[PDB]
Amino acid sequence: SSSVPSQKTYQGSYGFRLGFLHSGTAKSVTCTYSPALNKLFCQLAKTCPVQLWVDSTPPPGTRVRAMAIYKQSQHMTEVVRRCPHHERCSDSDGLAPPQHLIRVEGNLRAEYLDDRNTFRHSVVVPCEPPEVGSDCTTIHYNYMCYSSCMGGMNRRPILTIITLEDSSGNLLGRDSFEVRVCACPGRDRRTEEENLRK
Ligand SMILES: *c1nc(F)c(C#N)cc1F
Ligand SMILES: [Zn+2]
Repeated sequence: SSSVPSQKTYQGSYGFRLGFLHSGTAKSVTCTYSPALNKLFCQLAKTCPVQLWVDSTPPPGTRVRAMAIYKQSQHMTEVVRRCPHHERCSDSDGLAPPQHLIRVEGNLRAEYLDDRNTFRHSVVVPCEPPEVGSDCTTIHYNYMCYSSCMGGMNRRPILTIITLEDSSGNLLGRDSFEVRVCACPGRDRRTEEENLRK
Protein backbone atom coordinates (compact mmCIF):
# COMPACT_ATOMS: atom_id res chain seq x y z
CA SER A 1 0.00 0.00 0.00
CA SER A 2 0.97 3.59 -0.73
CA SER A 3 0.70 7.10 0.62
CA VAL A 4 -2.37 8.98 -0.59
CA PRO A 5 -1.98 12.25 -2.54
CA SER A 6 -4.17 15.08 -1.40
CA GLN A 7 -7.44 15.57 -3.26
CA LYS A 8 -8.16 18.94 -1.63
CA THR A 9 -9.25 21.64 -4.08
CA TYR A 10 -6.67 24.42 -4.23
CA GLN A 11 -6.98 27.26 -6.72
CA GLY A 12 -3.58 28.70 -5.79
CA SER A 13 -2.03 31.93 -7.04
CA TYR A 14 -3.20 31.50 -10.65
CA GLY A 15 -6.86 30.73 -9.89
CA PHE A 16 -6.60 27.21 -11.31
CA ARG A 17 -9.77 25.16 -11.81
CA LEU A 18 -11.24 22.65 -14.22
CA GLY A 19 -14.11 22.96 -16.66
CA PHE A 20 -16.07 20.47 -18.71
CA LEU A 21 -18.03 20.66 -21.96
CA HIS A 22 -21.82 20.30 -22.00
CA SER A 23 -22.33 17.18 -24.13
CA GLY A 24 -25.64 15.95 -22.71
CA THR A 25 -26.86 12.40 -22.19
CA ALA A 26 -27.86 11.08 -25.64
CA LYS A 27 -27.01 7.51 -26.68
CA SER A 28 -24.27 8.76 -29.02
CA VAL A 29 -22.38 10.47 -26.17
CA THR A 30 -18.91 9.11 -25.42
CA CYS A 31 -17.98 11.49 -22.60
CA THR A 32 -20.36 13.40 -20.36
CA TYR A 33 -19.82 15.40 -17.16
CA SER A 34 -22.30 15.73 -14.29
CA PRO A 35 -21.86 18.96 -12.25
CA ALA A 36 -24.33 17.67 -9.63
CA LEU A 37 -22.19 14.59 -9.03
CA ASN A 38 -18.80 16.17 -9.97
CA LYS A 39 -18.46 13.03 -12.04
CA LEU A 40 -17.24 12.32 -15.56
CA PHE A 41 -18.85 9.39 -17.41
CA CYS A 42 -16.94 8.10 -20.40
CA GLN A 43 -16.40 5.22 -22.75
CA LEU A 44 -13.24 3.15 -22.83
CA ALA A 45 -10.29 4.79 -24.67
CA LYS A 46 -12.47 7.66 -25.93
CA THR A 47 -11.59 11.35 -25.88
CA CYS A 48 -12.34 13.13 -22.59
CA PRO A 49 -11.85 16.90 -23.00
CA VAL A 50 -10.97 18.67 -19.75
CA GLN A 51 -10.70 22.46 -19.68
CA LEU A 52 -8.01 24.17 -17.63
CA TRP A 53 -9.05 27.63 -16.43
CA VAL A 54 -6.76 30.19 -14.80
CA ASP A 55 -7.26 33.79 -13.71
CA SER A 56 -3.67 34.66 -14.70
CA THR A 57 -1.06 33.05 -16.91
CA PRO A 58 1.38 30.72 -15.06
CA PRO A 59 5.11 30.81 -15.92
CA PRO A 60 6.62 29.00 -18.93
CA GLY A 61 7.48 25.49 -17.82
CA THR A 62 4.27 25.06 -15.83
CA ARG A 63 2.93 21.52 -16.23
CA VAL A 64 -0.37 19.78 -15.56
CA ARG A 65 -0.54 16.26 -14.15
CA ALA A 66 -3.37 13.74 -13.91
CA MET A 67 -3.50 10.89 -11.40
CA ALA A 68 -6.27 8.49 -10.38
CA ILE A 69 -7.00 7.42 -6.78
CA TYR A 70 -9.74 5.26 -5.34
CA LYS A 71 -12.53 7.35 -3.82
CA GLN A 72 -13.40 5.06 -0.89
CA SER A 73 -11.33 5.13 2.29
CA GLN A 74 -10.66 1.38 2.39
CA HIS A 75 -9.29 1.51 -1.18
CA MET A 76 -7.50 4.87 -1.37
CA THR A 77 -4.07 3.41 -0.42
CA GLU A 78 -4.24 0.97 -3.36
CA VAL A 79 -2.58 2.10 -6.60
CA VAL A 80 -5.13 2.56 -9.40
CA ARG A 81 -3.96 0.55 -12.40
CA ARG A 82 -5.27 -1.22 -15.44
CA CYS A 83 -6.77 -4.69 -14.90
CA PRO A 84 -4.85 -7.93 -15.67
CA HIS A 85 -6.58 -8.14 -19.05
CA HIS A 86 -6.04 -4.61 -20.34
CA GLU A 87 -2.45 -4.30 -19.05
CA ARG A 88 -1.56 -7.22 -21.36
CA CYS A 89 -3.47 -6.27 -24.49
CA SER A 90 -0.51 -4.48 -26.23
CA ASP A 91 -2.32 -1.21 -26.95
CA SER A 92 0.44 1.22 -25.86
CA ASP A 93 0.93 4.27 -28.06
CA GLY A 94 4.69 4.11 -27.44
CA LEU A 95 4.62 6.60 -24.56
CA ALA A 96 2.08 5.27 -22.06
CA PRO A 97 3.16 2.20 -20.04
CA PRO A 98 0.53 -0.50 -20.54
CA GLN A 99 -0.33 -0.43 -16.81
CA HIS A 100 -1.43 3.24 -16.79
CA LEU A 101 -5.16 3.92 -16.58
CA ILE A 102 -4.98 7.56 -17.76
CA ARG A 103 -3.40 8.59 -21.04
CA VAL A 104 -3.15 11.96 -22.75
CA GLU A 105 -4.35 11.90 -26.35
CA GLY A 106 -2.54 13.82 -29.08
CA ASN A 107 0.37 15.33 -27.17
CA LEU A 108 3.84 14.08 -28.04
CA ARG A 109 5.27 15.90 -24.99
CA ALA A 110 3.26 13.76 -22.55
CA GLU A 111 5.42 12.10 -19.91
CA TYR A 112 4.35 9.13 -17.83
CA LEU A 113 5.59 8.67 -14.28
CA ASP A 114 5.77 5.55 -12.15
CA ASP A 115 6.53 7.12 -8.78
CA ARG A 116 9.67 5.53 -7.30
CA ASN A 117 8.31 5.75 -3.72
CA THR A 118 4.54 5.38 -3.99
CA PHE A 119 4.36 3.36 -7.26
CA ARG A 120 1.45 5.56 -8.36
CA HIS A 121 0.94 6.36 -12.03
CA SER A 122 0.50 9.79 -13.51
CA VAL A 123 0.71 11.57 -16.84
CA VAL A 124 2.00 15.13 -17.16
CA VAL A 125 2.11 17.58 -20.11
CA PRO A 126 3.35 21.17 -20.51
CA CYS A 127 0.65 23.63 -19.62
CA GLU A 128 0.15 25.94 -22.57
CA PRO A 129 -1.80 29.22 -22.84
CA PRO A 130 -5.16 29.23 -24.69
CA GLU A 131 -5.05 29.37 -28.46
CA VAL A 132 -6.24 32.49 -30.29
CA GLY A 133 -10.00 32.88 -29.93
CA SER A 134 -10.13 30.57 -26.90
CA ASP A 135 -10.47 31.45 -23.21
CA CYS A 136 -9.05 28.22 -21.79
CA THR A 137 -6.72 25.41 -22.68
CA THR A 138 -8.07 21.89 -23.18
CA ILE A 139 -6.40 18.52 -22.53
CA HIS A 140 -7.76 15.29 -24.02
CA TYR A 141 -7.59 12.33 -21.63
CA ASN A 142 -8.30 8.65 -22.33
CA TYR A 143 -9.27 6.11 -19.66
CA MET A 144 -7.99 2.67 -20.58
CA CYS A 145 -10.10 0.36 -18.35
CA TYR A 146 -13.75 0.08 -17.48
CA SER A 147 -14.74 0.87 -13.89
CA SER A 148 -16.13 -2.68 -13.77
CA CYS A 149 -12.87 -4.38 -14.92
CA MET A 150 -12.24 -7.29 -12.58
CA GLY A 151 -8.80 -7.40 -11.04
CA GLY A 152 -8.50 -3.69 -11.72
CA MET A 153 -10.95 -1.02 -10.57
CA ASN A 154 -13.45 -3.87 -9.83
CA ARG A 155 -16.51 -1.54 -9.71
CA ARG A 156 -14.78 0.79 -7.20
CA PRO A 157 -15.20 4.53 -7.86
CA ILE A 158 -12.12 6.55 -8.66
CA LEU A 159 -11.24 10.22 -8.63
CA THR A 160 -8.95 11.91 -11.10
CA ILE A 161 -6.77 14.55 -9.42
CA ILE A 162 -5.49 17.27 -11.73
CA THR A 163 -2.54 19.27 -10.41
CA LEU A 164 -0.95 22.40 -11.85
CA GLU A 165 2.79 22.20 -11.11
CA ASP A 166 5.88 24.31 -11.64
CA SER A 167 8.88 22.97 -13.58
CA SER A 168 10.18 21.23 -10.39
CA GLY A 169 6.86 19.55 -9.69
CA ASN A 170 5.86 21.84 -6.82
CA LEU A 171 2.13 22.32 -6.34
CA LEU A 172 0.54 25.40 -7.92
CA GLY A 173 -3.10 24.27 -8.02
CA ARG A 174 -5.34 21.23 -7.62
CA ASP A 175 -8.82 20.10 -8.65
CA SER A 176 -10.51 16.74 -8.93
CA PHE A 177 -13.53 14.85 -10.27
CA GLU A 178 -15.01 11.39 -9.99
CA VAL A 179 -14.84 9.11 -13.06
CA ARG A 180 -16.96 6.21 -14.24
CA VAL A 181 -15.69 4.43 -17.34
CA CYS A 182 -18.65 2.59 -18.83
CA ALA A 183 -20.27 1.47 -22.07
CA CYS A 184 -23.28 3.82 -21.77
CA PRO A 185 -22.12 7.12 -20.20
CA GLY A 186 -25.28 9.08 -21.04
CA ARG A 187 -27.60 6.40 -19.68
CA ASP A 188 -25.48 6.02 -16.56
CA ARG A 189 -25.28 9.77 -15.93
CA ARG A 190 -29.08 9.99 -16.27
CA THR A 191 -29.53 7.11 -13.80
CA GLU A 192 -27.15 8.45 -11.16
CA GLU A 193 -28.56 11.98 -11.40
CA GLU A 194 -32.07 10.55 -11.10
CA ASN A 195 -30.95 8.59 -8.01
CA LEU A 196 -29.53 11.79 -6.51
CA ARG A 197 -32.83 13.62 -7.07
CA LYS A 198 -34.71 10.89 -5.13
C1 LIG B 1 -1.74 25.93 -18.20
N1 LIG B 1 -0.76 26.65 -18.75
C2 LIG B 1 -1.03 27.92 -19.11
F1 LIG B 1 -0.02 28.62 -19.66
C3 LIG B 1 -2.29 28.50 -18.94
C4 LIG B 1 -2.48 29.87 -19.34
N2 LIG B 1 -2.65 30.95 -19.70
C5 LIG B 1 -3.30 27.74 -18.35
C6 LIG B 1 -3.00 26.45 -17.99
F2 LIG B 1 -3.96 25.67 -17.42
ZN1 LIG C 1 -9.58 -3.42 -17.86
